[PDB]
Amino acid sequence: HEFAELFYRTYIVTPDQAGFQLSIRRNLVWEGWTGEGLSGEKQEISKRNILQGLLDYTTLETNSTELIPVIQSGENDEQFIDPSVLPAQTVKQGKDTFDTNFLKFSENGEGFNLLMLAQTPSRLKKGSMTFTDSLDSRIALKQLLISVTKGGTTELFALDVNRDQYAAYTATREYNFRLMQLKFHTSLGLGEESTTVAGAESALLKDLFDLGYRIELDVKVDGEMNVENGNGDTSLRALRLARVFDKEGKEIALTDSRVSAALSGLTVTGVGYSLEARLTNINQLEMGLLIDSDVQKQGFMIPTLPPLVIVKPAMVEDDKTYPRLEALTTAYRIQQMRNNAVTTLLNRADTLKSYLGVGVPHPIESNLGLEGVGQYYVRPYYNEATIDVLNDLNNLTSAAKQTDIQGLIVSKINEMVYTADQLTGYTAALEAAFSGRSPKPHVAIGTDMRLPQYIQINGDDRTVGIGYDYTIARISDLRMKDKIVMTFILPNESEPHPLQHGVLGFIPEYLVDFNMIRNQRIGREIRLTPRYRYFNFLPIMLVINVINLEEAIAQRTALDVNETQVTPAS
Amino acid sequence: QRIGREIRLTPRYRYFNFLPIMLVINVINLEEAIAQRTALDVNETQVTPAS
Repeated sequence: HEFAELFYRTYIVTPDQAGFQLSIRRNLVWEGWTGEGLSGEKQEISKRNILQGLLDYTTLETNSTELIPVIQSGENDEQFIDPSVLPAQTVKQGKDTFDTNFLKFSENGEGFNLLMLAQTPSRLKKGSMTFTDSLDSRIALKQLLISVTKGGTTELFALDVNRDQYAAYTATREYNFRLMQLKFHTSLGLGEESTTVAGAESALLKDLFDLGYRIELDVKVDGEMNVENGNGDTSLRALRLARVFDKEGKEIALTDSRVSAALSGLTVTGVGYSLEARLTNINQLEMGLLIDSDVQKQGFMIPTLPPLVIVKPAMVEDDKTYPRLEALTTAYRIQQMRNNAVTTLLNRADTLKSYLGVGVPHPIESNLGLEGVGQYYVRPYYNEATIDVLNDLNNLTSAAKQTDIQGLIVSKINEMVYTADQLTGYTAALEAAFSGRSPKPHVAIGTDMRLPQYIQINGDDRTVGIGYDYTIARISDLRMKDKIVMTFILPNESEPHPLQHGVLGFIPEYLVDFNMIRNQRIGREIRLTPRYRYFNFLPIMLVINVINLEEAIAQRTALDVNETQVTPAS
Repeated sequence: QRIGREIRLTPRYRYFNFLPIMLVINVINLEEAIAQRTALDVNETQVTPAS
């Protein structure tokens, strides 16, 4: 009847083909391939799906030619800061791994070449620079490192000075065709809650911070940069304690007792800085993100099932020992359309329990021990929960107990459907799969024949949620006692999709009628050989277990009181 | 030494910010509340000798 129809769409197949094969397309984004082949290279390790990028936040971001200083120990050390002040931290750029800490201030000696400092080992094998690098339209400080010292201990904090008022290299139109310089001098603050580098809070400013005060620093840094060679320099010029304010934004002089006591023995000294410079390649050399596609072919075969067989002694006719054909058709109808479908549904439930674990989704294109091409479009997701009606019920009058119960159950169903749609990304995958309509996901409700009397009411306008089309399916088998199975389905379209929950393999069969004499006995016989199988595709399912309803409706219970102890025990 | 056609997109875009006021509110532990009972955290008004 209706129940198996709702979950497994019927696909009529002519008897010539014993099965159907399905091919699916997919778009892939991936970094470079190992080594080199002389046609490019196809189908290498570490592929990713693009639609997974709609949910994830860094799978499509790339920086390829950022002019980042690269360390070559023993050749460019004199241009970097000392390694005993800030240890080198490992960074990743493209397919290349290297180390960078900070660039050292230049006062009176030679200026630094930003360009030569950015010779990654990737750029060597592609060839050394002759005209390759041209500095971009912007040069800007990324982060600025200061050092506060009190006694022997010193703690370093880098100021994220990028995207401020006055941290951008503005052009000064003199002495060269293309010359850029820096005019950075303003009052950058140190908040009363701000942390330090490598986590944790400072151990030199707690005395002032607990008083709710925060410090002002006067910084004077100037420099120049050439966008044709990489010639440049930058010098620190001033760094000192300037102003101290209260927690309310009014100035307190530096000579006050508390302020002087807190700031006694404190000095501020600059260490280094980093340049955010991108590389303009008008004659470009990059790999970007390569975009190629694949297909997977998966085959489904339709078996045969044990025959349903009749025999009767036939020299005369009988009608009440064996009635007309209706008996065989009834047996076929029941055996196929109900029991096996329910068995497959429960098996799918247990298998999902096994291969996902409760509440933890998996990325697109994960696992291959699951049936269906559904995993190629939507992130697999399983979740189960139980509801304790006795311990989760609100009541003030007995005349409304049923309303409160249905409210609890409908709220739980709403929440589960909402969070499943949120985590699976079923909706976004839905408009991605089919363009030309923008429908809303459909919710399938399957349960035993006792719950629908507590699910259907009119006190709540919402039953599975706003804009969600839903059908409640009743079933009379014993296996469905106190359980509701939730799954998204396609309500209208018939041919299989990875979004379809399941498709009913179907092959029409006719009966066979003739006399057969085995061991010398004569009697006509009737044959029926079922041809079908249930295939299931969509890897999403939500299941809720409802228990303890009867005593909850039987007994008055549970007004929630929390005597919040203005009685001295907490 | 392999010939193929290539197409590139080189974007030029940034987001600047002007108004220095932002308000952030965070909602946490919603599912337990929607699934669990909650009501009436009353305070006993100290009529039994303790004060």
